[PDB]
Amino acid sequence: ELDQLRQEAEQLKNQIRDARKACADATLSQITNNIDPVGRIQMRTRRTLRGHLAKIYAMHWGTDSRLLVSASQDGKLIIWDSYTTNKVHAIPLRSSWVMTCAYAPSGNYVACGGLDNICSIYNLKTREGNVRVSRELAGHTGYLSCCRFLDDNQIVTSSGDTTCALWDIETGQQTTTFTGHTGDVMSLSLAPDTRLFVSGACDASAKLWDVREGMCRQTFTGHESDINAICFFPNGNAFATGSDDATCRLFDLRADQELMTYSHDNIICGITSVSFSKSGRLLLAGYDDFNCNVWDALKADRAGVLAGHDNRVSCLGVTDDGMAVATGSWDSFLKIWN
Amino acid sequence: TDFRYFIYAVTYTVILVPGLIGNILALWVFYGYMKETKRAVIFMINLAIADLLQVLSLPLRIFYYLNHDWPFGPGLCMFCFYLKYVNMYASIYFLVCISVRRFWFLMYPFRFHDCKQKYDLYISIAGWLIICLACVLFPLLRTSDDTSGNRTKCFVDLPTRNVNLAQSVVMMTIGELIGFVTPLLIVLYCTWKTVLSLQDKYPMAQDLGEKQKALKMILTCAGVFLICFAPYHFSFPLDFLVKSNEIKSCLARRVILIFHSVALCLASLNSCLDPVIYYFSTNEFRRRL
Amino acid sequence: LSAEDKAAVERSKMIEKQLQKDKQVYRATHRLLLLGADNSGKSTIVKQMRIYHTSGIFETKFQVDKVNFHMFDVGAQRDERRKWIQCFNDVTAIIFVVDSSDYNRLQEALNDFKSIWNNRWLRTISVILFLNKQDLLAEKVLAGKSKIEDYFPEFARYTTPEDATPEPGEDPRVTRAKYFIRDEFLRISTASGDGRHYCYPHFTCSVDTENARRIFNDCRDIIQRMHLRQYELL
Amino acid sequence: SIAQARKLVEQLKMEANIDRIKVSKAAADLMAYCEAHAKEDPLLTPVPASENPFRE
Amino acid sequence: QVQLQESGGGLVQPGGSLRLSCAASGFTFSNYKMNWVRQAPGKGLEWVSDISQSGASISYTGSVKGRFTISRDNAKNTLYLQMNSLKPEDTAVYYCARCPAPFTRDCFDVTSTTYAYRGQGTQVTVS
Ligand SMILES: CCCCCCCCCCCCCCCCCC(=O)OC[C@@H](O)COP(=O)(O)OC[C@H](N)C(=O)O
Repeated sequence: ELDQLRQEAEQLKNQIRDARKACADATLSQITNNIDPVGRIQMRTRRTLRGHLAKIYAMHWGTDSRLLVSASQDGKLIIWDSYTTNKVHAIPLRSSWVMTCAYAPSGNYVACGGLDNICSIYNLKTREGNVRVSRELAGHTGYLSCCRFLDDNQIVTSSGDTTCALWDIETGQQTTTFTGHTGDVMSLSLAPDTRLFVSGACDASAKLWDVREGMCRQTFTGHESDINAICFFPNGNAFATGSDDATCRLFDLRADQELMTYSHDNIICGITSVSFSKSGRLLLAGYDDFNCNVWDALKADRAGVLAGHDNRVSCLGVTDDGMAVATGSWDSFLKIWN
Repeated sequence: TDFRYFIYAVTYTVILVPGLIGNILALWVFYGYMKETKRAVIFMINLAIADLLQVLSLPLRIFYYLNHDWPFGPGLCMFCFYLKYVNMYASIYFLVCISVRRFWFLMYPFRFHDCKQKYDLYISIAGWLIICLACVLFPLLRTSDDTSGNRTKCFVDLPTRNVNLAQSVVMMTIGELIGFVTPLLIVLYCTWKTVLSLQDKYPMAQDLGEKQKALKMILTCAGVFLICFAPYHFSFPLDFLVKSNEIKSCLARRVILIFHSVALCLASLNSCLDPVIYYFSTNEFRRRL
Repeated sequence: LSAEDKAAVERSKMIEKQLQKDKQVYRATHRLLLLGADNSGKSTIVKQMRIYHTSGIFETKFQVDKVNFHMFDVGAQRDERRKWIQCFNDVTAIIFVVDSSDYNRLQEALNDFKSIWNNRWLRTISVILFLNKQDLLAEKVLAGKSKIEDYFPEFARYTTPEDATPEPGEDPRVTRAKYFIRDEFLRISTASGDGRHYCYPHFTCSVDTENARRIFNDCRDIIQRMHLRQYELL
Repeated sequence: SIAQARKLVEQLKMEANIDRIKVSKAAADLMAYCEAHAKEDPLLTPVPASENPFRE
Repeated sequence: QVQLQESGGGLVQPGGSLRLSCAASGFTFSNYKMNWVRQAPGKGLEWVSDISQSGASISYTGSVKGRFTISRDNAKNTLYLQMNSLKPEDTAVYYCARCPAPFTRDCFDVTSTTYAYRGQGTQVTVS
C-alpha cells in the first residue's frame, strides 16, 4: 500500500542527497577570495512620478528602454515616458483588485490580472485612439499572481489554485498545464532562450519547467518559508530567490545545488522583489522596512543602499541597457535611480 | 504718565523673553513635521509669525519708557506704532480661521476629504493684505498738523489729529463692529455646535477618554480668547474720547486713562499664552522634542 | 517646444483633467469587507441590504442618508487566506457575522477574530460585530436540553452586568447567555489593542429591518475619531 | 491515495538520474562571465554626464 | 527540507495517561510559534493547544483545559504534549503544526485542509 510507497520515496530522497553531496568539493567564497571588491556604489533619484490614488502593486519595463507601465488598486493602469515624466496612457479597469501587469516585447499589448481569477489583454495600437479589451482568459480557479508574454500569440500565467498554465490568445483556450506544486505560486521568470522557466511557491520550493514538453525537470529546496520572488542570471545558468525568512539565495542549474547565501543579522523583515544587473555583478533586492539593498553577487558583500520611500516597497527592476533602476511602493509613487 | 510709564515698562519686560522662546522653538518643531509628514500646517505658521513680530517690536518701547527720550527720528517711530497693532489684528483673524476649521470637520465628518483644503493659501495672504491696509489709520490720525515736536514724541506723547465728533463716532463704531463683534459671535456659535457633537448616549467604556480631552481644549481656547480681548474693546472708545478732550471731568479722565492702560497690557499677553494652548499641548509635540 | 513636445504636453494635460474628476467620486464612497462562516446567515444580511440600492468576488451597493457604501464578499477561493487578505489594508471597516446559537463551533469563530485582530497590515481597522440568530438561542436556553458550560467551563461563575438592558421582559436566563457570549469577543479586542481601533457589538436576528442605520452610525463614529488624529496640528 | 504516492515516487525516480558536475567548474564559469562584461555595466561604472539620458 | 516527525500514539483504557513528542528539522527552531491540532472520525480539523517562541504564553481549548499540558525544548529541537485523563471522545489523529513566518503574532491557516508545515500524524485510541 502507501506505506511502502512512502518508504521507497524516503530511500530515493536519501539517494539524491548523497548524489549531490559527492559533488561538493569547493565553495564559491573560497574560489572568489582572491578578488577585488567593487567599493561603495551610490545612486540618486532623477525623476519622481506622481498621479496614482492608492498603493502601487506591480510594474514592468519595456524593451524600448524608455517607456514603462504600472498598476494600482484604485483601479488604474498608467503608461509613462520616463525621460520627461509625461503620461502617455491611462486605462480604467472592470475590477479594482489587480495584482500583476506585463508588457509585450513589441510594444503592441499590455496585460493584467488579479482577485477575480481572469487575465485581461489590452490593445494599444488600434485605429481608434481608444484602448479596448481584446481578450479575457477565464479558466483558473484561484487569483492570478504573475504573468509574462512570450510573443503576440502566447502567454504564461501562475495562480493561487497552485498551477501554472500556457494560453493561446487567438483561440482563447489553455494549451498546457503544470501541476506539481503544493501551495500558491507567487512568481515566475522566463529564460533568455524562451525554452525553460522557473517558479517559486508558498511552499519553500522552486521548480524548473520545460515549456514545450509540459514537464518538471528539477526541484530546488533551500528556503524556510514562502518564496516571494525569483529571476534568471544573465547567461541562463543560474537564478536567485528571496523569501519571508529574510534571506536571498543563489542556485545553479548544472550542479543542482545551492551556491551562495546573502543575509545579515540586523534584517528581520521579508523580501518582496529581487533583480540582477547587466553584467551579473550587482544583485538588487527590496524589503518590508521601506528600503532597498545592493549586494555584490560574488562575495556576499553589501555594497549599497537606496532609501526614500515611506511605505512598504513592492516592486523593482532594471532596464536592458542597464542604466537605471525603477521602484514602486505603497506610497503611490514611482522613482527612477541612476 | 506718572502712573502709566512704569506699568508699560514692567509689563513689556515680563512679556519679552518667553514669547521669543516659545515662538522660535515652535516654528523650528514645525519645520520637521513636513520633513516626515506630507501635511500642511498653514494657519499655525501664520499665527506663530504674527506673534513673533508683535513680541519683536517691544524693546524700543521699553527703552523709551525708561529713559524718557527718543534719539532716532520720526520715520522709525511711526513704523513701530504701526507694527504692533497690525500684528494684533492678524492674530485675531487666524484664531477665527482655526475655530471654523474644527467646527467643519467635527460637525460634518462625511463632507470633509483631503481635496477640500484648496484655498488655505489663498485665504492666508488675502487676509494678511487687507489688514495691512485698514490699520494705516493708526499713524495717520496720531500726528497733529503743525507742532514743531520730534524728540520726546513717541508712543504715548504723540498729538491727536483734530477731527469732527460725528465722524469719530462713525469710524469708531464700524471699527468695533468689524474688529470685535463679528469674530466673537462666530467663535461662540462654533464652540456651541462643536461641544454638542462630542457627546452622546453611548460611552464605550473600552475607550481611553479621547473625546473628553477634545471637549476640554475647545472650551479652554474660547475662554482665553474672550478674557484676553473683551476689556480692551470695551475701554477703547472712552479712552479715545478722553484723548480728544470731549470728556471734561478730571475724575473720569484719570479713571479712564488708568483702566485703558491695564486693559492694553492684558491684551498684550496672548502672544505668550498662544504657544501653550494651541500647540505644545498636542501629542505631536510630545512625541517629538 | 517643437511639434512632438507640445503635442505630448497637451495629451498629458487632458489625462490630468480626467483623473481629477475620478478622484472626487473615489473619495466620496466607503468600502466595507464582509466576513463570516457559512453557518452564519451572512447572505440574509446581504439581502436585507438590497432594498437600499463563476467569479472570484461579489459586490453590493447601498445608500443611507445620502451617503454611499460598497460591501465586498469573497467567493471561489481556497481556504488558505494569508495572501489575498493583504489587499484589504485600507477599508473603512470589517463586518464580522457569527451564528450565536451554535455552541459547538464558537471556539473556531473566536480563533478567527484573534487572527484578524493581531495581523500586521490590519491593525488600524475597526470591526463591527453581528451576533445573529437570537430566536434560536432563546429557544435552546428555554428548552433545557443542552448546556453552555460543557464547552466553556467558566459559565458557572458568571453574573449578568449591572448595565444590561433586558427591556422586552425576557427571561433572565436568556440574558445571562447573551451577555456571556458578547463578553467573550470583547475580552480579546481589549487585551491587545493599542488605542488605534475598536469593536462595536450588536444583537440581531433574521427579521430585523434596521441594520443599515446601525452601520451608518458606527462608521460616523469611526471617521470622526480619525479626523481627531490626523488634524491635531491644522 | 495510490495515485498521489505513485506519482510522487515516479517524479523522484525521474529526478534521481540526472547528470551532475563539480561545484568549482560552475563557480569558475560565473566568475568568467562576470569578468568578461565588467566594463559595459553602466551601474557598476557610472557614465560621464554627457552620456546619461537622466542628467543629459 | 522542512520536516516534523511526531510519535507516541497508541491504545489506552479510559482514565489513563499518555505523552506525545515532535522532532523538528530544517528550520531555526526558536523563531517560531508552535501548535497542536487533531482530527476525529467523521469531522474536520480542530485546534487543541498553543505555545509561543519562549514558552511564556500558553493556551487551551475549552474541553481539555484542566487535563492536557504543552511544552517545548529549544536545545533539542523538540515539542511535547502530555495527556492525563482520557475519555472515549479523544480517539483521533494528532498533528503538530508550525506558524508560517517568524517573529509574528497572528497564526493563519493552521487547520486548513492542505497546509505545508504540518506533519503526518499519530493515532490515539481510548477504550
Ligand atoms: C479679524 C479682525 C480684522 C479686522 C481689521 C480692522 C481694523 C480695526 C479698526 C481700527 C479702528 C481705528 C481707530 C484708530 C484710533 C487711534 C488711536 C490710538 O492711538 O490707538 C492706540 C490706543 O490703543 C491707545 O494708545 P496710547 O494710549 O496712545 O499708547 C500707545 C501704547 N503706549 C503703545 O502703542 O505702545
